Amino acid sequence: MVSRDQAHLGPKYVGLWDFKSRTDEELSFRAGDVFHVARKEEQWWWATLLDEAGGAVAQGYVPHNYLAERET
Repeated sequence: MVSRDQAHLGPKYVGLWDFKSRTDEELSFRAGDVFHVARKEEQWWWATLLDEAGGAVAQGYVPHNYLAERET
């Protein structure tokens, strides 16, 4: 989805290595899915797995070493 207006920065993120967890510390989703960061910490990064419609679904936090940003 191309964005004509760029008033708010914050592209989608992808990179779960097809890892499915059950705890909150980890995200229960596979790679290929796009997500956005809810909180940026110096230690760990917060991510939220949203459905194809964009509605939030999964919640958790993981290091950038796991998921990589996907600039437009």
